[PDB]
Amino acid sequence: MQTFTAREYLKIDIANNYGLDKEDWDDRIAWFDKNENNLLNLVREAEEPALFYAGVKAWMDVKEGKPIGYPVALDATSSGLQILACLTGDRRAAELCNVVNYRDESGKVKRRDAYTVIYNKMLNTLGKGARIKRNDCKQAIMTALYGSEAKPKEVFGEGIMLNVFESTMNVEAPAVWELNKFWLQCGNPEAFVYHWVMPDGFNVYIKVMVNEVETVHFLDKPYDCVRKVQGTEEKTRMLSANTTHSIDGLVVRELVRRCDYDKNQIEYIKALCNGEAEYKASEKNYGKAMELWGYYEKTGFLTARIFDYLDSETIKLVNTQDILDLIESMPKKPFHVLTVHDCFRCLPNYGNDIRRQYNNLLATIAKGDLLSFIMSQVIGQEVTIGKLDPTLWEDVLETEYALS
Amino acid sequence: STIEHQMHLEKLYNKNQLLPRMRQEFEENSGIDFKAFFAHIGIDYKFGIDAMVQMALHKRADLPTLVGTLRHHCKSAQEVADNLFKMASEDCFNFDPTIDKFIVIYTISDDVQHELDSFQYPLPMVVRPKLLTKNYGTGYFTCNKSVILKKNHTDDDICLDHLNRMNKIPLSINWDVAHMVKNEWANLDAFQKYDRTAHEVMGLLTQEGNKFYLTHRPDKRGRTYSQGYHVNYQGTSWNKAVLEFAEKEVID
RNA sequence: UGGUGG
DNA sequence: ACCCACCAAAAA
Repeated sequence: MQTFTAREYLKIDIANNYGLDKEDWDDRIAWFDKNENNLLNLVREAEEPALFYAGVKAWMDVKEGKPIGYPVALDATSSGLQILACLTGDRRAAELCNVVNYRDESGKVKRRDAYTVIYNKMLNTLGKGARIKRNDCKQAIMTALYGSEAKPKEVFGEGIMLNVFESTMNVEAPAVWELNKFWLQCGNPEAFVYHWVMPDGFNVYIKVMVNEVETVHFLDKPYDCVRKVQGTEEKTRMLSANTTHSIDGLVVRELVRRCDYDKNQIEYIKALCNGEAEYKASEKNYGKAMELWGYYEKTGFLTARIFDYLDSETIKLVNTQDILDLIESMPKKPFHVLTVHDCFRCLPNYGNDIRRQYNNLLATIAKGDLLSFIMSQVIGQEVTIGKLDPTLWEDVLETEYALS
Repeated sequence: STIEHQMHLEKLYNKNQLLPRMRQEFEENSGIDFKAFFAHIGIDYKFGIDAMVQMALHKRADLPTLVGTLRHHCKSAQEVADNLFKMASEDCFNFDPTIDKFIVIYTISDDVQHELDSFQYPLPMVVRPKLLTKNYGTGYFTCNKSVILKKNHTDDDICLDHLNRMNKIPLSINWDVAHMVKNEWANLDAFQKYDRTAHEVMGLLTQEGNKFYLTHRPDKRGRTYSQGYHVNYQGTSWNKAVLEFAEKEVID
């Protein structure tokens, strides 16, 4: 992972909003340096005019040494595919979506756009006039990862084009695709609700709501009146989307915990871990401290939320070395983070930290056993899914364009 | 004073809840006496007012759409559609068989529509939001609804700490960008409707200072959503651009 | 029933 | 037989 200056993240953000957000870091800064003196005139041709202008005005304020409140934005490149790649240890899927670095023959680390990569692979084998548009291909991919079978059948027909589409997916991301496959066969026909706990304690409850259609006559002509009602269904197509989204939700909560921290809480936990805190204990902390440490044990995901329940008595049940290691992996100065599920915004002098914290979380998901931990709750019995490459997590820590 | 301003903002939001506020236009504010008229044509009072309200919202609406909003009044789906014909035949509103829709006749005043456009949706807080300690209450001082979005309440752990951490981020308006949008965004490009009232709200919002807090609610999965229409770092690009941190910093 | 963001 | 959240309301 290469680092940048505070002013450089401003440069990248203004490039992004023009926008050349699919360009490499240095090409983006190169474009900026070229137009630095003419930015206000490009506002009218930028992809995000308002955001372009706000960033540019911020850049000017920075040149004059004025303080700014403008947060730059760094977005996950295909959040969902990244999470499925990490859960399954799918090194090939990771390379589609910047979970680990991809280099071309020149050897430069590239900002990959998974949907384009698969679009190219599909034209390459279909060849010789393939009647398929790049965006029809992106819709089919992204609806599939959330469990759709109807939409790729619509873009590719139900014949050979569809066959080539599933074949391409199975070579470029075998384990990710196999897992999506699996989620479909995971519905319970007797269940009214699915429930699972995230490793930071969030309780996910999904009520099964099925269509009830009362038919009605108005002027002796028929009208269908469909209202969502709680019920059951033989298959269900929702688990891949909901589980995956629960995890990017988790990444948001935890990322904000690690970035926007209370410096006084951090110093207390540090002393508490080193036996130097004045005695303080509450019986109500034990249950939660026990619960969250358990999730760490079962999953590898140690949440900084646990700081909320550690006291003189509760620290005895956790490994103090693991707690200290977590704090040391956090930014040396805290910062606010605004989030749009898988978009992240912060002041640019914290750019480096937010990319480090995102990387660590993807890497944590990659190293550990979160998928098994969640699937077991969904299907109602202990299951274990293995990594297809158990060392992927090592490379994840150092990846370049996870946020771009 | 800011506590008072916050109570006023909350006063407006609680007074302009869409459906209760619309009903007022057909009950205590109509020259027409819908109670008496609804008796005459044998239509249940509360049902008739609600159908009138639904027509002032949708303006035009196909049948399955309109019964959905009103289904909860009768034991049968059929009973609802019949009641709607009785009202359409009595000129409460028209049904045009060639487009298969109901078209509104009696609509709310323009003055009331503007207050609803300004205040029916939550606004930022101008004080620090209430600390959440149970899965009820969403940060404001006068709401105590379920914090989870839509009908998905639980009293199980939903990580209030994240909501509490996001809620105390102080934000402010970049008036330079905000003025840029109003003067020049239309020639750079639902937008007109938002912008018609956005600036008025932003000025009212910041009456006591350019500093405020957005409230945050989780959906059932644990995605986190900031609450509000006119001022929100989620949502539209013309919306995103105007928000910045209230705690500015010298970048270097 | 169309759009907004993800 | 695609997830969620939300808005938005239409013309002699």
